Amino acid sequence: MRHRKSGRQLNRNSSHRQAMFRNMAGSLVRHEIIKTTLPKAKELRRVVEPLITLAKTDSVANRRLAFARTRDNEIVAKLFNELGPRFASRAGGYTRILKCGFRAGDNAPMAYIELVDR
Amino acid sequence: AVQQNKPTRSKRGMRRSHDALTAVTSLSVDKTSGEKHLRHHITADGYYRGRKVIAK
Amino acid sequence: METIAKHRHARSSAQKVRLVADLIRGKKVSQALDILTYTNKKAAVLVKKVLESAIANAEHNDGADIDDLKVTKIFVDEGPSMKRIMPRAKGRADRILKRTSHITVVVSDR
Amino acid sequence: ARVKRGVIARARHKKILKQAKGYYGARSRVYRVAFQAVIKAGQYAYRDRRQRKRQFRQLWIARINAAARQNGISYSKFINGLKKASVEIDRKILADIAVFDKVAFTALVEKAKAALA
Amino acid sequence: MKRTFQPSVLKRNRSHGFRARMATKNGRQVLARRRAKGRARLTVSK
RNA sequence: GUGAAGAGGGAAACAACCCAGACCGCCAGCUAAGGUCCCAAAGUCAUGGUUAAGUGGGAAACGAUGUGCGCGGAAGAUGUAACGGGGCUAAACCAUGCACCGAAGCUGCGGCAGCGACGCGCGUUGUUGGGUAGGGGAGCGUUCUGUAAGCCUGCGAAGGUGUGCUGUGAGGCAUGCUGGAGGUAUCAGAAGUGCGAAUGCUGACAUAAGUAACGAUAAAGCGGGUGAAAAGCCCGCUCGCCGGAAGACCAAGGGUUCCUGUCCAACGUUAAUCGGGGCAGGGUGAGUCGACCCCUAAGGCGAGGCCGAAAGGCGU
RNA sequence: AGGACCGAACCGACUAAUGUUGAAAAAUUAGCGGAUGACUUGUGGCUGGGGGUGAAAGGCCAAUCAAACCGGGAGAUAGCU
RNA sequence: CCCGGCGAGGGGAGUGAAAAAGAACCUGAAACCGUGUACGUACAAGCAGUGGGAGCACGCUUAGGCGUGUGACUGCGUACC
RNA sequence: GGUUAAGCGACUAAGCGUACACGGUGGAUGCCCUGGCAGUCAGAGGCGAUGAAGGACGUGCUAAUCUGCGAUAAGCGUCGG
Ligand SMILES: [Mg+2]
Ligand SMILES: [Mg+2]
Ligand SMILES: [Mg+2]
Ligand SMILES: [Mg+2]
Ligand SMILES: [Mg+2]
Ligand SMILES: [Mg+2]
Ligand SMILES: [Mg+2]
Ligand SMILES: [Mg+2]
Ligand SMILES: [Mg+2]
Ligand SMILES: [Mg+2]
Ligand SMILES: [Mg+2]
Ligand SMILES: [Mg+2]
Ligand SMILES: [Mg+2]
Ligand SMILES: [Mg+2]
Ligand SMILES: [Mg+2]
Ligand SMILES: [Mg+2]
Ligand SMILES: [Mg+2]
Ligand SMILES: [Mg+2]
Ligand SMILES: [Mg+2]
Ligand SMILES: [Mg+2]
Ligand SMILES: [Mg+2]
Ligand SMILES: [Mg+2]
Ligand SMILES: [Mg+2]
Ligand SMILES: [Mg+2]
Ligand SMILES: [Mg+2]
Ligand SMILES: [Mg+2]
Ligand SMILES: [Mg+2]
Ligand SMILES: [Mg+2]
Ligand SMILES: [Mg+2]
Ligand SMILES: [Mg+2]
Ligand SMILES: [Mg+2]
Ligand SMILES: [Mg+2]
Ligand SMILES: [Mg+2]
Ligand SMILES: [Mg+2]
Ligand SMILES: [Mg+2]
Ligand SMILES: [Mg+2]
Ligand SMILES: [Mg+2]
Ligand SMILES: [Mg+2]
Ligand SMILES: [Mg+2]
Ligand SMILES: [Mg+2]
Ligand SMILES: [Mg+2]
Ligand SMILES: [Mg+2]
Ligand SMILES: [Mg+2]
Ligand SMILES: [Mg+2]
Ligand SMILES: [Mg+2]
Ligand SMILES: [Mg+2]
Ligand SMILES: [Mg+2]
Ligand SMILES: [Mg+2]
Ligand SMILES: [Mg+2]
Ligand SMILES: [Mg+2]
Ligand SMILES: [Mg+2]
Ligand SMILES: [Mg+2]
Ligand SMILES: [Mg+2]
Ligand SMILES: [Mg+2]
Ligand SMILES: [Mg+2]
Ligand SMILES: [Mg+2]
Ligand SMILES: [Mg+2]
Ligand SMILES: [Mg+2]
Ligand SMILES: [Mg+2]
Ligand SMILES: [Mg+2]
Repeated sequence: MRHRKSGRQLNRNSSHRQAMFRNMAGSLVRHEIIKTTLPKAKELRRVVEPLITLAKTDSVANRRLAFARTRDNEIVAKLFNELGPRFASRAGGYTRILKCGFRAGDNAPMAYIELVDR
Repeated sequence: AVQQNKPTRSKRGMRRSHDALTAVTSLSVDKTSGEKHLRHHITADGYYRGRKVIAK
Repeated sequence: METIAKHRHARSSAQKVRLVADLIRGKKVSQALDILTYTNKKAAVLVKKVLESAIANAEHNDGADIDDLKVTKIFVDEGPSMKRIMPRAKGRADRILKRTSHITVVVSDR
Repeated sequence: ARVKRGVIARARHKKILKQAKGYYGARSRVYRVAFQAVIKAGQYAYRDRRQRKRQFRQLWIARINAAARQNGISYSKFINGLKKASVEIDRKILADIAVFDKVAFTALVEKAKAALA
Repeated sequence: MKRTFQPSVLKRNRSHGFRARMATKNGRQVLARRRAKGRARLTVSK
């Protein structure tokens, strides 16, 4: 039973999941489009979009939350200086998931996830 | 535990009666590029719903 | 005019390739290429190459045009098996059969 | 004078397997199983050449009984009467008549009834 | 697990080598037998 | 007596009980045991009695105003389940009778064979023909030798694979296709002469099964490159793991695995562009490191020697 | 000082679980015992099968031991299958 | 020449008497595995046959039944050594 | 005629079976013999300190291996064919 539970385990333990989504959020912010498996993209929405919302309000405390999250000043700077203002009016849905077939190596369902204003 | 009797080619075929692959029902055709693709998947040329979504 | 392409000693067991072969038997070759393109099997790539080779053979050697061609006959036969030894516990050796197969596609216009 | 058994063995095996055509599974493919199947089939055929006569006599009697009781007499009395009338038509012919000539079988029934009366 | 064969070229040559075989008549008979059988390698030497 | 070494019919099923001893064929008949309501062939037969208990269709001691054979006694565990079942008040029980069914028994018709008698190998005739161990008789087929420098065969041999015909059988003949150079009558001769079993031997191929598993739970993510194709290769940025080791250097051991270019069949438990894989080329530079060398330890060998059938043992 | 104590390396192998067509023909995991000694370890040497060696278990002597392995007598013998 | 990865493999062309003699090469059996066709099979219980047997399909040449394939249904029927 | 009712009823094959056709796998069979097996008639019955048997390494226009050969190295001289 997993009634009403949320969040995919992705065959990883909690620390690995957290680290992987930290990395993947960084990649998505810096490249604005990344190709990942469909479940990872779907879980990545829930990690990246809250970062962008946080970046909407620029403050020292917000930047330190966005750094505690994502652990990257490159990424934090890009968030608060570009993505925050780029998405200043848009209420949610900063990302777009485009299914793109299957990975050759293992037949994984692949998907492009990108910022909507790229 | 293991069989006592070699199962027949008949029983092997009966078990495999559910192993057949299902072909894709039909492909979608992008309104702009005209390329066929899986529905809800981008085309090989990076189109989706008439939009060039990925360059190259 | 029937036209044949074979892929002998295809490195895949005939049972795995027959699943893909069943999809396109009797199909129009354009429909067959569509089906094989979106079949997520290794055998799909193998069979698709055989089918494209058959279509090209028909066009070039026999003068047929692709729009009329149907996959008239498709069958996969067992090829020779490569025999390998995969060690198990307690010094017991098990034999691995690395099965191959012969993919034959016959396209015809009638 | 070494003798290789290949051709003769192939001939015997081929002969049995030819006799085993139609049998299910290994019984038509596999000589050990096919030979058993062919022997059991010959055994059955020998037994049935006898049983065929019993089954057909039983069928003829059943049809004669049906037709006689259509004409108002049981098979027991019908056959007894035909014995009394010195009528020697056998059950095969009697059953054929019962199926194909209701009038001729009615004549036979009347002849038997007269003999029993 | 320590397995039974623990190679040592010195011990190998001393216990089974050509000169060890030649040292005794029984070794010399080993060599004669291996020559009679036509062995490509008479001893562990080569 | 039967089975063993005996089929058939009955007793539901049921080696050994009952009937009956299968030479073969028949879509003829009569019977045996046993049966005749339906399953399931044949009597819902006839006559005259009994039973009321479903007794029949499991059983005593004993007990009962049953009736002209019936009652209780009489309880078991998967499911009726102690008639073969349905069902039966006769379709139960008893007697009598006539029918019919019923076997591979008997008869009929056709065929084969053995043995014997009579007459000249033939005829006639009688009879016989289940069969294990086993005895006797007669054959088939295979390889080889002679016949045979013959005969058949590129106008297609052997082999393979069908088909037809043929014989009691082993088998034989013909012929289509395949095959592409051998085969071999006949009568003799000799055998590595016939395979389904030996937990047989070897090779091949199945089965379980596209199942288990893919070998440490240290962990990956993304971008770019190359490529036919990239989860795994290269580059980059993160990420995580070891850090008295999972780092570094050697010895032993191994032997080219080292480096470069190239390739991706096989090998790599997946893919592979990558590799300790294939292929080609390159690479190991010593007075000082090490070996060799000089010196000995344990120990070995050991001129002579001592000992011992010989071999050899010990030893200066 | 110590066949002293606790405890890593190192040596062992008491318990349990796993594994038991294993990752492994004896391990792994967590605990455990010794850990200056009758300790442990490298290299080399010696002891040879009715023999060796044995703080002794019929233990060990190349995954083999109430008599190693290999070749031979040998196609032993088998009233058994 | 063509498909294919400057593949593997294949199809043509050509050689050849013959590439279905193409080097994984004479003949190419059987197990085993397929494709196509005919028939049967999803209310049916068991050595899978045999006796009877409809239907269907096919090949037929007194136009008639015959041959072949299958085998609904049914009697009987517990492999071999 | 249509509707209704009742009764009966083919057409399905996921797969499977049987038959046939065509294949695959496999390497039987036939045919073949530069290999063996057993002999007969002869021969020679040894080779070695003038360095044997047997090897290692080398030796070519040579990368390997085989055959030959030995730093004079697939060979050198001489006599004969
Ligand atoms: Mg929810
Ligand atoms: Mg997983
Ligand atoms: Mg943690
Ligand atoms: Mg068993
Ligand atoms: Mg399945
Ligand atoms: Mg091992
Ligand atoms: Mg011979
Ligand atoms: Mg067959
Ligand atoms: Mg006995
Ligand atoms: Mg009997
Ligand atoms: Mg019976
Ligand atoms: Mg008799
Ligand atoms: Mg009846
Ligand atoms: Mg009762
Ligand atoms: Mg009583
Ligand atoms: Mg009670
Ligand atoms: Mg009960
Ligand atoms: Mg009668
Ligand atoms: Mg009879
Ligand atoms: Mg008789
Ligand atoms: Mg007899
Ligand atoms: Mg011959
Ligand atoms: Mg001859
Ligand atoms: Mg023999
Ligand atoms: Mg036998
Ligand atoms: Mg299973
Ligand atoms: Mg499972
Ligand atoms: Mg699994
Ligand atoms: Mg792994
Ligand atoms: Mg990448
Ligand atoms: Mg990885
Ligand atoms: Mg990296
Ligand atoms: Mg190498
Ligand atoms: Mg390297
Ligand atoms: Mg691979
Ligand atoms: Mg590939
Ligand atoms: Mg390499
Ligand atoms: Mg000394
Ligand atoms: Mg000495
Ligand atoms: Mg001396
Ligand atoms: Mg202490
Ligand atoms: Mg110990
Ligand atoms: Mg547990
Ligand atoms: Mg431990
Ligand atoms: Mg202590
Ligand atoms: Mg301690
Ligand atoms: Mg003891
Ligand atoms: Mg041991
Ligand atoms: Mg002894
Ligand atoms: Mg002896
Ligand atoms: Mg023996
Ligand atoms: Mg090619
Ligand atoms: Mg030839
Ligand atoms: Mg061939
Ligand atoms: Mg075949
Ligand atoms: Mg019902
Ligand atoms: Mg039905
Ligand atoms: Mg069943
Ligand atoms: Mg039955
Ligand atoms: Mg079929």
